[PDB]
Parts: sequence; C-alpha cells; structure tokens
Amino acid sequence: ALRRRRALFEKRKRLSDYALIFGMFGIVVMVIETELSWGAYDKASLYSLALKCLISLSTIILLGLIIVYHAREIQLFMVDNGADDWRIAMTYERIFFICLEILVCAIHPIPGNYTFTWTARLAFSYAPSTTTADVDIILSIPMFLRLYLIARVMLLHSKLFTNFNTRFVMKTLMTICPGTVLLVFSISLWIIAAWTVRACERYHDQQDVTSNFLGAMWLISITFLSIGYGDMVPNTYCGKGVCLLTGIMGAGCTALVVAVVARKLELTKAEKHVHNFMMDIQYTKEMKESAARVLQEAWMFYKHTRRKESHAARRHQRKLLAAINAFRQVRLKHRKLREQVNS
Amino acid sequence: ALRRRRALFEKRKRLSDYALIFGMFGIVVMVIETELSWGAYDKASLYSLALKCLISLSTIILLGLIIVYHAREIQLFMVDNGADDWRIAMTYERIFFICLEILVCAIHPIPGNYTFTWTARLAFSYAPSTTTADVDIILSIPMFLRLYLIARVMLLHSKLFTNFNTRFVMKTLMTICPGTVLLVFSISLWIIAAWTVRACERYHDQQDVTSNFLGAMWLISITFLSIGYGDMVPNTYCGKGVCLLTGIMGAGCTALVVAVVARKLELTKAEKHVHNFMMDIQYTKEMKESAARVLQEAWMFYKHTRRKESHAARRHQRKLLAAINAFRQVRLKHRKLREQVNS
Amino acid sequence: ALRRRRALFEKRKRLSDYALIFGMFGIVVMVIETELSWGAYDKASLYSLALKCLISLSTIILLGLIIVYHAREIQLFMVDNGADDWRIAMTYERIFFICLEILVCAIHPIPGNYTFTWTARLAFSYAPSTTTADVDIILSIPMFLRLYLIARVMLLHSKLFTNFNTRFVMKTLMTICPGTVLLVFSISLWIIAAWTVRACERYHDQQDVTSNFLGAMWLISITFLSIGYGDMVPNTYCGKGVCLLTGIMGAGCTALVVAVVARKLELTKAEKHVHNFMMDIQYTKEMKESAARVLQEAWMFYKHTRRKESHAARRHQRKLLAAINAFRQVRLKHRKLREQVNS
Amino acid sequence: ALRRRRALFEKRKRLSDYALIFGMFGIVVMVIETELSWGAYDKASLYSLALKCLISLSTIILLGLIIVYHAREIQLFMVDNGADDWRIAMTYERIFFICLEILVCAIHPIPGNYTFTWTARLAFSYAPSTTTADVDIILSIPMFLRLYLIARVMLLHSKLFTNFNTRFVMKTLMTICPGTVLLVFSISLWIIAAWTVRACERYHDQQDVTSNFLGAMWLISITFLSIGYGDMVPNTYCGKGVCLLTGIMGAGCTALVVAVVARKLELTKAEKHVHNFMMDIQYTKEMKESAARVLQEAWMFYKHTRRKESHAARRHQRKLLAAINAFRQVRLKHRKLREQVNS
Amino acid sequence: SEEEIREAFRVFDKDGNGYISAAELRHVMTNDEEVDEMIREADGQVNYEEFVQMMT
Amino acid sequence: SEEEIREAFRVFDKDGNGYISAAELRHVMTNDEEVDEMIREADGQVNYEEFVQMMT
Amino acid sequence: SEEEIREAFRVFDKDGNGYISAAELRHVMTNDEEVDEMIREADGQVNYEEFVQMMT
Amino acid sequence: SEEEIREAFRVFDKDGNGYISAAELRHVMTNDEEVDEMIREADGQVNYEEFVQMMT
Ligand SMILES: [Ca+2]
Ligand SMILES: [Ca+2]
Ligand SMILES: [Ca+2]
Ligand SMILES: [Ca+2]
Ligand SMILES: [K+]
Ligand SMILES: [K+]
Repeated sequence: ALRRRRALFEKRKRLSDYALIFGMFGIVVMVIETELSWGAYDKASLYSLALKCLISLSTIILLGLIIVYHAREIQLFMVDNGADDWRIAMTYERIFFICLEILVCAIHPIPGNYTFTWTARLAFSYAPSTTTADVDIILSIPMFLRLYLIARVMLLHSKLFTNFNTRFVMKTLMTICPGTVLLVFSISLWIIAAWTVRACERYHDQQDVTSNFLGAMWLISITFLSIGYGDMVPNTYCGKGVCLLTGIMGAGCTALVVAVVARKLELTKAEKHVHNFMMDIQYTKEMKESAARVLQEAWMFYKHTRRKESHAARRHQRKLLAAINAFRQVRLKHRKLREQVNS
Repeated sequence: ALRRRRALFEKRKRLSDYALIFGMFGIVVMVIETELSWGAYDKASLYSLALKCLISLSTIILLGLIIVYHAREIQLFMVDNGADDWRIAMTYERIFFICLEILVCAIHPIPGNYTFTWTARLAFSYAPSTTTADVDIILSIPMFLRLYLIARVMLLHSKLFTNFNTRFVMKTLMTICPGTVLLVFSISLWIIAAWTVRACERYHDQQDVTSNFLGAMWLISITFLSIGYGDMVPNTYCGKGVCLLTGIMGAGCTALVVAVVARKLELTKAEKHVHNFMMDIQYTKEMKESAARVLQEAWMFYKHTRRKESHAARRHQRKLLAAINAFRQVRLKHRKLREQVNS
Repeated sequence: ALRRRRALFEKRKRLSDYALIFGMFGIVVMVIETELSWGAYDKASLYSLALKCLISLSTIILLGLIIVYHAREIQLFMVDNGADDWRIAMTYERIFFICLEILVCAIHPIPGNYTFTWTARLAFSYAPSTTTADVDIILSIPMFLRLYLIARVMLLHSKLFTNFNTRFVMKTLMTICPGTVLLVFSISLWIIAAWTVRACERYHDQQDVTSNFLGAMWLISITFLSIGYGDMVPNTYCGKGVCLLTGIMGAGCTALVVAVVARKLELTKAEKHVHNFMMDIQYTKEMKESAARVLQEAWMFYKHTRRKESHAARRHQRKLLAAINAFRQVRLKHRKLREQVNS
Repeated sequence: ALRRRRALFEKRKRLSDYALIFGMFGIVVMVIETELSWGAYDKASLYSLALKCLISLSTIILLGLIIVYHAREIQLFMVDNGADDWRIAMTYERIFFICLEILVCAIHPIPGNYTFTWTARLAFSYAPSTTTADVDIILSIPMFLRLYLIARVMLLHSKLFTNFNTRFVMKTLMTICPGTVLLVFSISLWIIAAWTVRACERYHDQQDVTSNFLGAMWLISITFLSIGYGDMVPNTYCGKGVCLLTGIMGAGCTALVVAVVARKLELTKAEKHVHNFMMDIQYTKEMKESAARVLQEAWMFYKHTRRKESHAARRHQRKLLAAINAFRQVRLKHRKLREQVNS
Repeated sequence: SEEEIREAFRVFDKDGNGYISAAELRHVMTNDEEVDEMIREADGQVNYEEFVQMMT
Repeated sequence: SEEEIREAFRVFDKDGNGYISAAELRHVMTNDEEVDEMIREADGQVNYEEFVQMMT
Repeated sequence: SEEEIREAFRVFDKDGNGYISAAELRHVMTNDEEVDEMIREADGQVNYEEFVQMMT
Repeated sequence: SEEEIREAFRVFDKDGNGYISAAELRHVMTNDEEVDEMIREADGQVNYEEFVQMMT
C-alpha cells in the first residue's frame, strides 16, 4: 500500500543516483581520453583501447540502470492506478521517451581505430583544409547530453519537491534563487561549450587561435553576450554550431535577467514604508528651509527698498522669486508623498 | 438574409483556400526552377521555358481567384449594409488594397531569357565583380510576399475567430500560445531568408562562403540574434538587404520574448498558495532548529563558564551570538511570509 | 491682462515658426552646398561663395529671431510674475540657455576657402592617409543641432499642450502614439546619421566602401540594431563618433520598445471579457467530448472483458485511463477559468 | 553608552575618509608613473624609484588605516553586543574579509626594476610577438580595486543612511536617482577600462590601433553596448579580459535600463487624471464633429435623391456610411475613457 | 442606421429637450441658403420624426 | 476512477434530474446496434448505479 | 505671492496659535542685529498682517 | 538577548502551558548524560525563570 509506494520511491531515488555517477564517469573518461589522444599517444595505442573500454563498460552499466529505473517507474504506475498488466502502462509516449534515453546514453566512442576525412574551409581566409580526423570526436560531443540526469537527480532529491511537473519546479527555482540558477547554468555552459569548440576545432586550426582553451572561452563568452566574433570565427561546422547554440542560450539568459532584475528592483511593502518614512523626514526639513529662505529674501527685498538703491532690491527680488518657486516645488513633492502613504 | 450571409462566408472561405494552394504552388515551382537553372540546365533550355510557364499559369489563375474573392467581399459588404450599387462599396481605400494584392501576386519570373549586368564589390576585399545575371532572380524574391495568404487562411479558418481585426487576433495568439507563434515564424523566416541570401549571392560568390545553403543559415541566424557578421558579410545589396531585414525582425522577436518570459515567470493564484505552503513548512522547521541551537549554545556557554576555562566559554559565546542572529533572521523571513499569506 | 498674455503667446508661436523655416533652410543649403562642393565645382568657385552666403544670410536672420523670441519670453515672464525690470528675469540659468542657443545656431560654414590637414588611419589596414580637407565639413555637422527648433514648434503648436514640461509632453506622446514617435525619430536619425558618416568619410575612403550613401545607410542600420560592423568600419573619428552615437540611441530605442511592446500585449478589461467568453465556449465543448470518450472507453472495456480476450480489453483499459487523465486536465483548466472570471 | 557609540561612529566615519584620500592618491601616482614610464624616462631612472616610493608610502599608511578602521568596527561590535573579549568578535567571516581588504590594498608596483617576458599573438594576423614588459603593469591594474572605498565612504556619509545592508542602499538609490547611478558608473567604468586596455596593450601594438587612448575609448564603448569589435580586437589577454568584463557590465547595465525606462513611462495617479481630462476634451469635440458630418451627409444624400441624378446620391451615400463608421469608432473610444475614469 | 441617426440627433440636442432648434442647426454647420432650405424641407421646429424622415 | 466516472455521468446528465435518457445516450455518440446493446446490457432508463456497474 | 507668504508663515508657526514668536524668528535663521531690527520694523509679537506688511 | 531567549523558550513550549517538559528537552536535542545534567542544574520541571537563570 502506502509503505510499498514509498519503497518504490526509495528505489527510484537510488537508481538515479548511480545513473548519475556512471553518467559523469563516462563523460570524465571521455574528456581525459580525448585530451590525451591528441599529444600523449595515438588512437591505435593500447592506452586508447583501454580508456575507450572504460567508457563502453560504463555505458553498458548505465543502460541497465536506465532500464531498471524505468521498470521501477512502471511499478509505481501499476500501484498508483491499481493495474497489473505491463501493457496497461506501455503507452506510445512512454516507449518513445524510454527509447530516447537509451539512444542518448548509448552514444560513446566505440573502441577501435576508425577515421573519416574531414574537410572545412578556414575562416577569414576561405582556404580549404583537409585532415583525417578520428570518428570518436563526433561521438564524444553527444556524450554531454547525459547531463539530463542531473535534473532528474535534483527533482528526485529536492526537499521541497518531496502538478509537480518540470514547469513548476523550474518556475519556483527562479523565485527562491534566481541568481544561482542563472549562474550555475551560465558557468557550466561556459566550460562545456568552450571545450566542445576546442575539441572540434583542434584539427583545422594550426595557428592556435581557437584551439587554445583560453581563447575558446573568450569566443564562447563574447558570443553568449552577443557582442560579436572578432577574429574568433570557427573554421568547422561543429565549432559554428556550438557558437550558434551558445548564442541562442545567450538571448534567453539575457531575457530572464531583464525579467528578474525588474522584480528585484521593486520595493516590498516593508521597504516602501521605510522608504516613505526617510523621504518624509527629508521633505519636512526641506519645507522648513525653503520657507525660511522665502521670509529671509522677502524681508531683504524690503530692507533694500528703503535704502534708495536700485541694483540692491533687484537682486533680492530675483532671489525671492526663485525661493518662492523652490518652496512651491517641495510642497508638491511633499503632498504627493502623503498621498502615496495614505493609500 | 442570415442564410445568404453565411453562404457568402462559405464561398469566401473556399476561395482563400484555393488562392493559398496556387500561392504556394507558384513559390514551389519558382524554388525548383531557380535551383535547377543554375547547374541542371541553362535559362534558354526548354525545361526553363516549361517551368516558367507553370508559374505564369498559376499566377493567372491566382489573380482571377483574388478578384473573385474580393468580389465576394463586395457582396458581403452589400448584404451587411443593405446596399445594391457597386460604387457604394468601391471606396478609395479598398481600391488601393485590391490593387496592392494584384501587384504583389502578379510578380513572377516571366518566360523568356532576359539578362542584366549585375555589379557589386566583394566584402572584406572591396574588389569589384561583374556578372551577367538573369532577370528572373529579382522577380523571384518578391514572390515570397504571397505568404500573406497564410494569414488570411488562418483568420478565415480559425474556430475561435468564427472588433475582430488583425490586432486582436495577433494579440490573443500571443496569450493562448506565445511559444508556437514565436517558433513557427522564427523557423519559417530562417529558411526563407537563408535561401534568399543564397539565391541572390550565388553569382558574386566563387569561394563558396555564403552561396552554401548551410553557410547562409548560419549568417541569417547570427544576424537574427544580433551577434554579428564574422566573415559572412554579403557581397551584393540583395544579401545585405535581407540580412538587415532579418536584423530588424531579430530585434522585435527578442523584444516579444522579454515581454513573454516576464509574464511566464510570475506565479498564478493557485501556484502562489502552493508556494506559500511549502515555504511555510520549511520556515516552521527552520525556526525549530534555529531556536534549538540557541538553547544548546546558551547552556554550553554556562557549562564552560563554571569549568574555570577561558578559551572554552569564549568559543561558545561567539557561537551563541551567531545562533541568535540566525534565529532573528528566520523569524523575520517567517513573519514576512505570514503577511503575504494573509493579504 | 489675459488678452495681453494671449497676445504674447501668439507672437511667441509665430516667431518659432519662422525660426524653424530658416533653421531648415540653413541646413538644406548646407546639404546642397556640401554635395556640390565635391564634384560639381571646387571650394574657391563663385558658386561656393554664393551658396555659403545664403547660409550666412539665413544664420544672421535666425539669430535675430532667437533673440526676439527670448525677448517675448521675457515679456511673458514679466506679465506672469507682475515684474517690470529686465534684471528680475535675467537669471543665471536663462542667460546660459540663451547663449547656448546662439552658439548652436551660429555654427555654419563661413564663406571663404579655408583648409586643414586631416590625418586618419584606415580601418582593417592600419595604413595612414593624409588629405587636405576643407574646414567647412567640421562646421556643417554641428548644423544638425538646429533640429531642436522642431521640438519647440511641436510643443508650441500642439492642441493638447495649449507641470507642462518636456518630461510630461514626451511621456504622454509615448502613450497616445508610441509607434509614430519611435518610427519618425528612427527614420530621421537614419538619414541624418548616414549622410553625416558619408560626408565625414568621403575624404579618406577611395574604395567606395562607406562613402557610398547606400552603404552608409547599411552601416548606420546595423550599428543601430547593435548587430555589428562587418567590413563597414569607419576610417575617421567623425565616422566613428557618429556610429557610436547611433549605437547609444540604438540601445535606448530598443529599451523603449521592450517597455512598449510589453504594455501593448496585455489585454484590456473589454478584451479580457471577450477572451474569457470564447475560452469558456471552447472548454465547455471540450468537457463534453472528453467525458464522452470516458464513457465510450469505459464501456468498450466492459464489452471486450466478456469477450474472453486478453489483448482486447488491455488496449481499451489503456485508452480509458488516458481519457480519464485528459478529462481531469480539462476540468482543471475550466475551473481556473471560472475563478478568473468571477474575480 | 549611547554617547560612546556615537563617538565610535565618528571615528569610523573619519578613518574611511582618510583611507579614501590615500586610496585615490595611490591610484593617481600609479597612473602618472605608468604614463611617464613609457616615454618620459625608463624603469631604472631615479624618478621611477621616487614615484614608486610614494605608492609604497601611501600603501603602508593605507594598510594601517584599514586595520585601525576594522579595530573601530570591533569596538562597535563590543558595545552593541555588550562583549569585552576580542575573540568574541573575531569570527571566521570577519577574518576573511579583513584579510581580503589587506590583500586588495597591498597590491602596488614594488620599487625596483623587474621584468618578465610577455608573449601574445596579434589579432587578425595571428602573428606571435614577444616583448620584455615590466612587472609593474600586472600590479598596477589590480590597484583599481581600491575603488570599493568609495562605496564605503558613500554609505558612511549618506544623510538618509545615517536592515541597512548594501542591498537596500543600492535598491533605494535606483529609485531616488536611477539616472545618476547608471551614468556615473557608466562614465567611470568608461575611463577606467579604456586606460586599462591601453596600458596593457601598449607593448604589443606598434600600429597605434588600440594603444591610442581615444581608440581604446571607442573599443570599450562598442563592447559595452554589445555592438561588436570591428577592427579593435585586443592582442593581449589583459585587453581581452577587460573587454569581456565591460561586456558583462554592458549586459547588466542594459538590463537595468529596460527595468528603469519601464517604470519611468507609466503615468502616476496625478498624471493619469490630467491625461484623462485632456483626452475627454478632445473626444467630446470629436463626437460633436463626427455626428455633424453624419447629419450633413445624411441630408446631402436626400438632396441629391430628389435631383433625379444617379452618380450624385451614390457619392453622398458612400460618404454617409464612412461618417457613420467614424461616428461609431469615436463613441467606443469615448465610452472606454469614461470606464477608466470611473474606476 | 436608425440607431446611429438617433445618437447623432441626441448629440445635437444639447439642451436635452428633444427638440433641436434652428440656432443649433446653424451652429452645427460651422465645424446660408442650404440650411434654410433643409429647415423648410424638414419641417416651427424639427423633431426626431422629421429627422428620420429627412434621413430616409 | 469512481469520482471521474461520476463527473462524466453528471456531465452527460444535462437536465439535472439524475437519470440519463436514451436520447442523450444516442446524442453523446455523435461527437446503432452498439448503443442499443449497451442500453440493454446496462438496464427503462439508466441511473448512476447502472453506470458504475457497467464501468466496473 | 500672498498665498506663498501665508504658507511660509504657517510653516514657521509650529505651535499653531497664529502668532509667531521672537524665539521662532531667531530659530528659523540658524538654518543678531538684523533679526532685532526686522522685529522692530515689523511690530510685542508679529501676526499675519504684520507679515504681509513687511513682505509688501 | 533576553527577548531572544524568551522567544526560543516559547518556541520550545509547543503545548502553550508555559512549562517545558523533560520529554520536550529530550526531543529538541535530536535535531543522554548531558541532558540529564542540564535538567538537574536548571531545576520537577523547568520554567522561564530557570531558563533565564541557566542562560545567564
Ligand atoms: Ca433646440
Ligand atoms: Ca435523461
Ligand atoms: Ca509664536
Ligand atoms: Ca512541557
Ligand atoms: K546585441
Ligand atoms: K553584436
């Protein structure tokens, strides 16, 4: 009953934990293998076969974990709706999603040396360049799609979480902490996209322009902020696609900021009362000094009128009218403040 | 009467359907003819004459459909206002609009080989280039203006539709589905503008920079997001005009997003009540543990005071004050929550 | 009294009309003289002396009109505040503003041939270039500052206008017609800035890159939308300053649009009632068909249960549960609609 | 008691004043020394030793002022919480912040000639360049971090200031004066970043492209507005880092503007009443003339009907219907206005 | 059309008495023989029935 | 499931009498032998108890 | 100007009695011979009529 | 500090009787000898006066 349903929640919570451990382990070994395959050794070395076998070993384990995890999800569906037969839960939508996760998680560098001819025209020079690139680079980039397991772990481990769909979870995360969400994602995308641009463009860049990791972080950062490209224009279409992908995320992350820095500038009910109080004190003092200048200039006008001077009273009259105007301005500003405070 | 008026609605609904079929048929044959006229054969081939005759045959049929459609609109005006004479409905505004649709829909590649000298200076090199380009390319681009028949079909076939002007229809479409409108239009503009840039710039690009369709989609995409041009600067003024047109649409479509992602982040009345409940549970637990630390540190201060030690009670006093501060902070956060819930 | 004050309003209204006529006349003759001084003739020709004498003749007349206009403003100040002496109105602020208008309106190409050595390094090549440019080009550009008389005429001739400062007038113009203000200014800045870039950069551009007027309109347009520069990078610092000035106006005019397209997407009270009605009709029909499918699938489940088949009832049970879910979703959507309508 | 606490406020207010005087004095001498060290003399000259000794003398004095200032903050903590022992106030957080200020304020060009090999590849050319740059340039740039003393002085000297954290102080400064904050910071960042780009890139720029101060202000300005780079792409990674830093501040300062120009366009309660009144007067007159045209055209229709003419009455009937439509439109616009005024 | 004509007639009738006066007819034209002719052909005063008779 | 079936039955019962009629059963299918068969197997009228008996 | 002078006089009159005191005159100047001279030329106390007489 | 200690004591006192029980003392520690020792040193029950005596 309820105890059984809670048990299924625990197993479903545990499986997503291990699927994340093997999810990041497969990516980490891919990153180490890709970095070392360039200069440390060659694609046919025994080290390359060994490291590409750890990724395969982690992928087989991960795929079993995804199947078992969805099997637990089937059991939770059976308990919730009081059904027994498997087919009552194997809807068309669920089959597509199960197959999608398997396809995404089964893409990894297969052991064995396989190469393909890569041809791309250089940027700013339009000069063709042909190199025999390994096939493991077009399979390593999709491995970053395994990061969806981080979202699954987050939802299944959130205290507040446990309709409760991803829409409500993301929306409430943009209210409790709108800065952490827009900073962790921005920094994580920065490193992931910069390494992807460098990895795809280390074959067709011999001048160390974008192949440099520190130069690739600059290219991703200017593109994300939509500043421009400068001279960091990618040569390959993998580096162009990632720059475009960062540009799109750079126009949605600069649209959430405008919609978050607008709510964060408005004053709350408590802050408005404090703000009204301090302004009222300032305007009360201002009305005192503005009127004091009015009397001082008004009498100073009279004093020089009886002095039989012309230029004397003229200056005081000009100052008196200016003091009158400033006196009227502060009165209107004060009166508007009382109107807001009352309402 | 009412039955007659409904009949005019049906005929007006049917004519716009066929005008869209011939509207897209003329464009499709234009796209096929333009693509094949480059490498498959030449402008003087019998295939070019035949395909350019299907466009002319579709344009003559379409223009008759537009005249008949507006004739039905005249009859609907006669029934609605109870008038008989034609001239009572032939206002100056309607004549201009009828003529505008005819002029837009009558622009198509005329059969027969006609050429003009096209001269443009290359980008990033400022080197002039002259080629004898066919005249059908400056007539094929305006054919994309026939897409206004899609809007007419949408309005005349919308269940919710049937003042009901295009302003209200577009505004209500940005509320029911603000993502589909901003995605179908963005993708449709992507393919249309990218092909237009490639078609206009296949004469004055011999390095396969922007003439490549996949390279033209990148140029349109970076310009739409206002990232920059990089090395994809068009040589001709047709490719420069389309890039500018995409830039303008790229500053209005990134201004609707800011005004849509701002309404989509606010919490509804139902969501606010749920959000308040979960926060209240969290703060109730937080107040329990914060005060528990207060008592624990307060007594731990006393325990080491009687121990005749100096460094012992000092640490506990520092921790007690920090616990007091955190206890006060959670109380203020809780009290603010109750204020919002009550109101 | 009141009749006298109205008379001062009429004279003040008439003088600003003539000051605008001579304001645009001075600019127009400057534009014609600048265009013709390049190729039609030389700076020492008698035509250049004659045309530069019309600008001087219009400037002397204009400066007398500005002095007389401010003299009328003095009289209006005397009547309003009941003062007689001039000095009572000659405040420090007014003297600075009167002098500012005289200085702005007295800058025009002085008759006579005067030249200065202009040196600037080319863009994208960093190659220095030296030319003996006429001094009338650095005096023609400030002549566009006379456009402030258009604002003065607009305020003094607005029916709604006649505190009423420029802040309220501009703010109310962004509500009555936010599109016309953002379109007339955008187009007017487009032509003015494009001609200024071409005029300043016709000396140091021998490849017809930015000196072309149609190429200068593209440079101003991409900079205004903050897309980028491409290959249209100005060589001189006058063309760089104008591009920067257009960039700043291109970040404030794309910030007013976000704040205008956000108010123009919200539904009014009348539109909300209509929108609620049409949605309610749609949801009423949806609840009918969703429940009808519920009954149909529920009985279809029973019919195949008595048929002694296994795969038969399984499919109907799966469809029944999906129909139940969709039935629940439409009920929640309908119930939320009634909540909004009631409030 | 209270008098003692006020005394600690005065000493804390005075120390931050002197720490700002020496804070800007250290920066000013650094700027003068850096500018003169390039062409006026060399790094080993006695003038360089003397000027680099004024910075060291100002840094030692400043560090003593920061220690004493925080010592006063300790005493204020002792009085506020009624504690005596130092350790009760030496929390881990305070130690980190005290050490952070010391580390930031102790970075300055050490006297003595020290050089390091600086290597960077040129922009747009990818040609490596190696120069023996002085080590004082990588220590002069961090000296601009001493500007945090300006914020401390502002808070400690604000009349309104004297929870009152930096969040509330900054938020209330964006309401009282949102333009001054966004203009002083923008201009101050403009000069600081432009000089930093020029200073870091005067070694690896021999064509006077970005080393020119006026050319560096243009690069910072276009990057801040996210327009692009053009040909002003920095060669070194110090000039690239500052351009990136200005880009980030250029996407947050163009997000505050959108959230400030949106609050500054809404009409206040007083302005709405005035706006409603002037619109009502306009619509009252419009309803008079629209109906007057209705009667005039309606009777003009009758007059020509009895004239036995065909084309005569047809024109008047068409004008009458147009007048009827315009009469209905103004009635709806007027009625909507009354609805808003009542509510 | 009848409702719009009635609304226009009510707009003209500022005094609210239901009878439009010849002075009002002369006034609403400033926004000589024709007005007198229409007064004669519509009639010592004009009411709503005469207004709709002239409109039709 | 019982609550959802009850809600659907109430939606069908437009007249609010609590008894769904054969005419309503025929009508709710347009959005011949099968409807008559289900009427026979659910039964001179159908109530909520028969509805939940047929649903189960 | 009369309304503004009256408003300033009311602002000075904090006690609300309608008669401004010499102590208040001395106080409103801190935001010796001149104040005594103006007190003498405006007069044992100063009222609104004396205020508008001195203002004019 | 006294107000904060009083607030914490009230938070502990869930039953609202003003007397905190040893069971509550044991419970508020799970978020053996030490609790018994502090109970003995604070005392058959603990009140607000004992709470502020132990706090001070
Ligand atoms: Ca009358
Ligand atoms: Ca029934
Ligand atoms: Ca008094
Ligand atoms: Ca108890
Ligand atoms: K941009
Ligand atoms: K850009």
